[PDB]
Amino acid sequence: ALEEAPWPPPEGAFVGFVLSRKEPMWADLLALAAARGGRVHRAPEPYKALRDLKEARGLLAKDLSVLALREGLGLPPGDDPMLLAYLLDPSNTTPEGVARRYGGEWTEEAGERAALSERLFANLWGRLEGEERLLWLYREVERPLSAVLAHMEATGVRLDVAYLRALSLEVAEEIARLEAEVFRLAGHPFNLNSRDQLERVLFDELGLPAIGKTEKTGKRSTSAAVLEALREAHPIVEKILQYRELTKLKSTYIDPLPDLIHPRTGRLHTRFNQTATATGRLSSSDPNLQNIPVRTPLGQRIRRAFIAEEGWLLVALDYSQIELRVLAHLSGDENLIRVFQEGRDIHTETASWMFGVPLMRRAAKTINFGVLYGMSAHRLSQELAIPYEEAQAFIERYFQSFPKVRAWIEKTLEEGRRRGYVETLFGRRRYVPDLEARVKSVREAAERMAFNMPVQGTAADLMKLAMVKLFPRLEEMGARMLLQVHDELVLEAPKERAEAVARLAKEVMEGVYPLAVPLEVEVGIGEDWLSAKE
DNA sequence: GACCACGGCGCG
DNA sequence: ACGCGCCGTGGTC
Ligand SMILES: Nc1nc2c(ncn2[C@H]2CC[C@@H](COP(=O)(O)OP(=O)(O)OP(=O)(O)O)O2)c(=O)[nH]1
Repeated sequence: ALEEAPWPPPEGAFVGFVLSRKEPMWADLLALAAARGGRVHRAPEPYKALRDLKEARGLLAKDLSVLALREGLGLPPGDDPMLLAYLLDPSNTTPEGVARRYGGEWTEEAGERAALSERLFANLWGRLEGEERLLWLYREVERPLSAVLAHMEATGVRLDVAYLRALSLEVAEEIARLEAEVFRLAGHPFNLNSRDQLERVLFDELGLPAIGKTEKTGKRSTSAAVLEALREAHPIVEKILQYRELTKLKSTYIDPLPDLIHPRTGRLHTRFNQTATATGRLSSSDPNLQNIPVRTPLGQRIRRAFIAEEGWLLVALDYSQIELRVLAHLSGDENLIRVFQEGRDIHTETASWMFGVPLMRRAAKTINFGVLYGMSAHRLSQELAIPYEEAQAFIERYFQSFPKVRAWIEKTLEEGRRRGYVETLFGRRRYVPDLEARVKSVREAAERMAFNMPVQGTAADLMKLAMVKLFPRLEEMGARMLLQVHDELVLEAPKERAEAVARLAKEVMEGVYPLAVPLEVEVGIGEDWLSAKE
């Protein structure tokens, strides 16, 4: 810092850069700087100076690296103080917060940013000393991962624009039809997009019972859950739910996506955020490609839009019940571990209401998804369509079949209260203080956040590690990693190597880290994201 | 134009 | 009575 010294910087310096916007793929490089040995180096011309650097180290290294790859420059990201802070406390998600917290100030000048990166790393890195397990995550997962992610953000994914443009016109017509029908029943036109106007119409201008109310402002809710219960109580309801689906997918996916194709690449680029979640998961944004619809017919039509480059094929890899398996391993429950040991499908195997294996099943498929979150009979009976206590009775059979689960939940909650945090299999930790709150609702909310983190975070660790190990193997085969959706990966491979890439990636993922239970991966190849599954 | 809270909903 | 990001609305600055 302080002493201004001419560019270029000495090797191994901390970089501070300024972008016109957050998205590195769309951002103009306004300023570039570096700091080292107590010196500040401000580049005369940012874009040119980019060539000098050998690797990116400093706050938000990956982003600068992404922009570098955009310009043909092979500039890999390295140390990033944000990554260290994220490992100390996953609540450290922003440079504004991190700086303020560890001896600095997040500015709009590259030099002060570069200097902030230098001292911020010194301090933070010191706080990580002794934390063997965290250091291991930083070196063996986080740091290397930042590079893999940088290459995914720069590669982007191919989108069938004309297809979506056409789908938009068809959906527009169907929306108009539902709009006219709803207005007819309402006896008058209003903003069907306005849940406020909808509330008045539904519960006041109609004999419709208000089931629940909104959290913050306490209005009569018009959530899908509420409307579901009223689907028979009125024709207009079903038409409103259908209107909801269409408008949701049209305004969020169908319309905005085509307009996001990058001019240089001709592909769709998302940002994979590394210090965003409280559990250790990745997040996707601008645009979010981890929530592309798939569960409904209309959603699946949208998913077909994501296609492979010509001469290429999409390879889709999904872990199967990875969080359940993580639980089986974390808890040590034999009667569960031995369900994945025998390769026996849990949902039907845990369909032990009587004996499989084989009738009421899928009621367990929702119990298994449900135990991870700590859902009670209410969310259960409602989503399963059964009496309130024809749901409670269920949940208790579960803890009797799998006692070691309850024991683990109990275990970690106790651990959490004591030291103030919980952790994953690899020692990634999340601080959750409200475990000692005197208000039950608040405390029981903290508890759910608390015992879910180790499970969801461990699965995140496994996927991350699997990506770090899988990446180099893909480069050697001229294949590329496109997207990650928490428990699934999407690769793009040349048709010829497609099947080879598929088999390899599968094994890299199944053996990423052996547990007291085998990890199972489903693999699919196709010209589009949808067909690449099944 | 920007950013906001909110209700709502897409995905794992 | 889990984890995210984005939409339109309604609203402010
Ligand atoms: N984490 C999470 N994932 C969900 C939820 N609802 C749906 N999904 C996604 C995750 C994977 C997929 C369900 O995968 P399963 O583990 O049921 O495996 P499957 O192939 O669907 O088996 P089956 O067809 O027998 O249900 O749907 C949810 O509430 N939480």
